[PDB]
Amino acid sequence: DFQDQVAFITGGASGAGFGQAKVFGQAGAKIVVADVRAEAVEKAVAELEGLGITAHGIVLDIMDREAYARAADEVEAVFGQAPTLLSNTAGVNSFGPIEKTTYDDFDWIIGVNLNGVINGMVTFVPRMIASGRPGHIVTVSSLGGFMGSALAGPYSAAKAASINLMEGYRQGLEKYGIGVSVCTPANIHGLEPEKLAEAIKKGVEDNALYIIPYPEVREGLEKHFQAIIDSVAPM
Amino acid sequence: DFQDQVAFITGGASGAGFGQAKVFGQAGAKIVVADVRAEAVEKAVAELEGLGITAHGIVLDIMDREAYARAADEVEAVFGQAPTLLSNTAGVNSFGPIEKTTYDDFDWIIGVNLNGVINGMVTFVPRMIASGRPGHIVTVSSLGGFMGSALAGPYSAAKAASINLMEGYRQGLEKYGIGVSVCTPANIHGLEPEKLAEAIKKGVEDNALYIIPYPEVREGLEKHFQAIIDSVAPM
Repeated sequence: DFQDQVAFITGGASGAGFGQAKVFGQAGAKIVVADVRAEAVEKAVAELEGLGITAHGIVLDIMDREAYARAADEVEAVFGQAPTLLSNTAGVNSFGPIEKTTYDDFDWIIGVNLNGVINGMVTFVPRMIASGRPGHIVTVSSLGGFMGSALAGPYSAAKAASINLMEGYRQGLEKYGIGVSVCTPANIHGLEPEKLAEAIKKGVEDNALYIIPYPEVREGLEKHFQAIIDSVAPM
Repeated sequence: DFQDQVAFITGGASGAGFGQAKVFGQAGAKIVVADVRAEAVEKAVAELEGLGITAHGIVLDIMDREAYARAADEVEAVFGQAPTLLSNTAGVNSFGPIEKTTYDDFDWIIGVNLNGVINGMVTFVPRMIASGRPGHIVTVSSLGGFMGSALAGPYSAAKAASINLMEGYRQGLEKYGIGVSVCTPANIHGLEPEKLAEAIKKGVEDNALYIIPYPEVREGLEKHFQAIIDSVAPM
């Protein structure tokens, strides 16, 4: 079903990224695990190979644009083609009062959660297009991207951008047979990494723009959106 | 009504920024015009002084964090206090296919429309808090911040973040008597800079979170938001 697909997953050495490596892997995909923790990568790929998944490990900080370019080249060297599935899953956060936020807080958190995914998009989109093969791109953002917050301020803002940015690329890339989705998990008991992974794979199959496997958030989301609509000036 | 308020306006040498300088100025506010075009600043302040507004000009690229800090100091030197009104209005854009976007496109556009306003917030928020005076903060974002697009991709994403970020700071700063608003103009015939300026001043008075003086967009916004709500997994 995903046989002879190549999937490039950031933050794939853990959590939702690893879950995706596993779930896509079990469907037949060749996996590239891109993560910044060299030790965790090593482990993650051993464990994937243990499961009969063909998997390559790339230690990478997605905030480094030129290494991200080396990786992309590396992927073509190893598997003989650019990825046909890109997953921007790597994320980081830290909690505290939004007024107390510092430049380093911003650079780190905006860095991983927004600039990282831009780097992902700029690196791979032209290669995926030049391949002339169908493809797909998923970004795991966050429910916080739909609503700013006083304790996860920088994180929420970056996620709001990555959601909006995926909305854009969906429109741009449809003409290339490349679908685009954004997953917004509820991280504000809690959906397991493999359960979320299966939701994402389903969304990829369905070519869904939004992947929101949390029936419980609907009320809150409707409320937040109505508050905006109510703000529109009459008449 | 705004007498003995000090207002710091980015991109105030033109368009919606200048409109605000004028409208706040005519209400009694002392104005700081912060803009990157030294010539346009000079002109803008001459024209404000011509109108009986006390106005100071600061040539500034809001992407420079340390100059933004020099400015803030400069403001306290000139008017003897930190601003009691911050307006992050400076913006830039360029149109083209989102897949063709380049790093320089991203750095410039994310730079002004998001990083600029972060720099604005980090610089002034502590000073405004330390003043122990009531205050207010407005960011002029965009309607595109509510919905990603294939031709204004980077711009829309940055604006989505600045909206979300203001949502956050509103919550954080309420306990400090500092209100926060975000204005989202429809720039996707068109509302005049002074008309938008008056809408913003009203929103500041009303302490409104959202300032959306465009009755016509309501249908589209409701539609976009419903599409998201419809994506939430049953049950």
